[PDB]
Amino acid sequence: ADGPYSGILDSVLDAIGNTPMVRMKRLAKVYGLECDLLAKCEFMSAGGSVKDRIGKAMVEKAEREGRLKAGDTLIEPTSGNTGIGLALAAAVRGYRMIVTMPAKMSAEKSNIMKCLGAEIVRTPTEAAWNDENSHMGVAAKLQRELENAHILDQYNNTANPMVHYDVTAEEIITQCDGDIDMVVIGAGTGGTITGIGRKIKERCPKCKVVGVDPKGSILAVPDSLNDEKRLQSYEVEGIGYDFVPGVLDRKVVDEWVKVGDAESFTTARAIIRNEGLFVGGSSGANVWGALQAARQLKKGQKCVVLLPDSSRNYMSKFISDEWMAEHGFAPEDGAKVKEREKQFGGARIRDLLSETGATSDVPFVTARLSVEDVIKMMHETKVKEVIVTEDSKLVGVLSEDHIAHSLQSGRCAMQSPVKDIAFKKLAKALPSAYLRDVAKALDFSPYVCVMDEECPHFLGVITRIDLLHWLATKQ
Amino acid sequence: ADGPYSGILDSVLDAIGNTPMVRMKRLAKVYGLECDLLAKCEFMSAGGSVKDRIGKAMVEKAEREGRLKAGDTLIEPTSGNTGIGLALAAAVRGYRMIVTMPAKMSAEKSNIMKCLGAEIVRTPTEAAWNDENSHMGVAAKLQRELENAHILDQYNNTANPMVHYDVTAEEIITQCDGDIDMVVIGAGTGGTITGIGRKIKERCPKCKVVGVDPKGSILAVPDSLNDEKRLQSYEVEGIGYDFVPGVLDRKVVDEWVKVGDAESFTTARAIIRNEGLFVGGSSGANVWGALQAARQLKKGQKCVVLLPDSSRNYMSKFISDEWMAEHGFAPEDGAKVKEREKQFGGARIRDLLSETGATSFVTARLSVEDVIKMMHETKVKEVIVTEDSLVGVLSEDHIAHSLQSGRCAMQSPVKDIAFKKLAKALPSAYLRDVAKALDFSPYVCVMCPHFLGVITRIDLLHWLATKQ
Ligand SMILES: C=C(NCc1c(COP(=O)(O)O)cnc(C)c1O)C(=O)O
Ligand SMILES: C=C(NCc1c(COP(=O)(O)O)cnc(C)c1O)C(=O)O
Repeated sequence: ADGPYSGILDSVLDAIGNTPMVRMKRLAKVYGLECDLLAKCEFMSAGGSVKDRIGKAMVEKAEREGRLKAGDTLIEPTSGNTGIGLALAAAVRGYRMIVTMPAKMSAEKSNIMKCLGAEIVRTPTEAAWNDENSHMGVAAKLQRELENAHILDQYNNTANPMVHYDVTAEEIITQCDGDIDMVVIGAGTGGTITGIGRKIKERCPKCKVVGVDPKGSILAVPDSLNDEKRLQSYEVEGIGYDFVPGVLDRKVVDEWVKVGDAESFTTARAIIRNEGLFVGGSSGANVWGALQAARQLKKGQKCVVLLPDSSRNYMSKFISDEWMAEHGFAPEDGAKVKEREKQFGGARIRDLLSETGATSDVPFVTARLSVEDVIKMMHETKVKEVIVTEDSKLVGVLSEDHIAHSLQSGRCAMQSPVKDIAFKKLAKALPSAYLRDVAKALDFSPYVCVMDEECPHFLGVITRIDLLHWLATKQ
Repeated sequence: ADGPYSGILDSVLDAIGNTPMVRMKRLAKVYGLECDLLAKCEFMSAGGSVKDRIGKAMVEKAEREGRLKAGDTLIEPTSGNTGIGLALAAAVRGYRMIVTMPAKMSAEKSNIMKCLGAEIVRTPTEAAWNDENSHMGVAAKLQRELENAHILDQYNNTANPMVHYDVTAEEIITQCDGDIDMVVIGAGTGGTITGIGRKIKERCPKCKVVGVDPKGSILAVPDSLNDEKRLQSYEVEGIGYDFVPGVLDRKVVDEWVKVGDAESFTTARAIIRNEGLFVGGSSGANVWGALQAARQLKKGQKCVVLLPDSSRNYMSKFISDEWMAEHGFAPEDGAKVKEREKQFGGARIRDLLSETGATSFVTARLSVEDVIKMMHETKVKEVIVTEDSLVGVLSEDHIAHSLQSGRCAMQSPVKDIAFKKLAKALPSAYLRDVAKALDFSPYVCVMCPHFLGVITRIDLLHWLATKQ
């Protein structure tokens, strides 16, 4: 039915949480996991992360104890999501926000927290927590140097674990109807894992609690697990630290799984591809840890894994295949890059032009020709498409269909220059280019022209239908 | 309580819809609107857009009539989301996806549907619908040339308006408790506006229905409203077309408001800043139309506006202030760019260096022993290591802490412990640009390599304290 949202909400803070739980049947079938892999889609909150909860939570406590008045300044060290939640809470309830986050974190978090009118100071990535230039040390410095400023310190604020203990874990319990055998949580500040594990062990002691920390962090026990990449920087954001946070109660968790960047990102992309959850990299790390931990489980029992934040915070970072290739990470078993490598192989556009047969030079027009002259030339030459010149780059292509339809639509005058009706989005290529790169370029441009700018002697235009015909010529 | 999600969900398709309605009290107070401006946060769906609904809906219909079997190919022209929704439905229920979208649409939509294993064909932006190179014409061509391919044709499929008439409008009715005075909807395919307006007028005929169309489309009535920028391309994606779709029943809507790109984007940024809803540009267009239409309303009555999709699809496009300045769009009334322009003004780093009095190098391969000796003998705290063909900065605090942390041996080269993220500046640069650059780099170094020092945000705050 409609219980939580059947009414009107006073602000966006009332729309955080209440995230649904989805069964990842397809992903489990892909990785061959017999038990039921449940996913807590915390990334569908208002701010798109679990930390939104704690943000609101801390503010509520700060307002319930009278320690916060309107117009004050709020300071918080964060990896980006807790800053987002506190920025939402401040923009709603009238507080000033200043965030301290390392330069390792994505630019989307910085831009969206700027959209909430929050000042953002970046800290060096390689800095240790003891340094005065760390996000926490710099936040303390800012609190010392600013009037009416406050740090809620999610690393030490009891609201962070207490609310995951109060509402989030209760949500997981009500959705799983009490039957939970394993729960896998990423280890960042440690509040989410501490709270949820404590509540579930209280209401279901048979449930195992597994924590995920990236190779480079020191949050796993024993220290034999951290020796892989001791204190080595990683690309995944949100989990792992060079110190044990005050809220992290490592005694509530049973197992620890170390996950690297490559596995985390490949599993996040597999999540997006097979399940359809627009989720972030830390969730890929958590899901890889869950897949490695619950392999010994059998059918019927449920292993619950949390997906902290959405792909929105890493839109340019790891959804783009170019950046995932720059870091040498396997995209996925079934992906478009691998599909195009398998289908096309070492085929170049020269092979396609030879198999079809160009043996021709497409017509040419000076890009300022009148529509009368270009229509006369097109009717006398019998060709359909034409390419307009440059004057100094290339302008584009034009077909008789657009000519007629724009002339009759009142958008192309007969005395108008041909540049006004040409297609302006194009991609330059060369006969030596492979089919995979031109296929990737077709993802962003409708046409692809060859050998632009010896001499500018283009051979033809290339679209996706040509690639489909080339695939049809094979078996 | 917990009614719709208190249980387990079989797939992501069960997470579409059920979006909450929020009262934009702060935005109304900013723009001086007396009535209650309610916002339907359809961007909070699983796929982050309203079109997800119709996507699922069409697939359900295609499966309810047996017209769809496993392994088939699905083709659909879309501005971006209806492709995302159908890609989700196909990846879940085992269908192949091929999308046709104009090059005008953002790259985030294409990348997100590529992550869903969907083929993406781009079409020219200026092409008309009758052209064979339009997304709809090219989709028809693909249907002709591909085996087992299907187009559900959201422009003509009755599922698109029928489901907004069945569940979405019923949702808004149940949350608003029937009392709705005005409904403001963007005009894209026109299915959502038709469905929602028809259902609400059936269950509340006194409610006025106003449609929002961008300056450039011809969907408004009368045609005197489209004459501003006739058939000229605009930057907002999702709303407006050069033809009336088959599902669009223009007779159900009363008013029409034309909105430009600048107003739409500035209002979307104002939505994000004042309310905290990560929404797209079409939502800004709809909200500007609502602010222009419901101005005559009074306290107590409610004007509901749809927020189609989230900022996720335009992260690089219009959330970035650089692109908003490249297109000459006013950022916002209260924004970080305007705040720094007001606080800093035309101040450059020369003025800060003169007011503070900073009168004022390592080859990046000296051993830690020698650098500690130099640091103790020179009494300075920070040092900057040079280049060989710039490497970064290093302080004694990080030196000591990395020595004790087991990461920096005394015989190790200093490059291993230096800070690698840096930003280059020059004394002529203003304070606003270095403040914007500090959003991405912790330090900022000036300018032969004869730099005088490093400047961070605390220095800018001290400079602001030295003024006023
Ligand atoms: C420490 C912070 N992030 C926690 C986090 C985590 C870890 O969640 P914890 O509540 O810290 O246990 C996992 N994934 C992402 C994307 C995260 O951002 C923060 O936002 O300040
Ligand atoms: C053409 C399309 N426009 C829908 C749309 C709309 C208009 O919603 P309609 O259901 O098309 O009436 C508003 N905002 C955005 C971001 C949209 O994508 C589409 O979704 O395929």
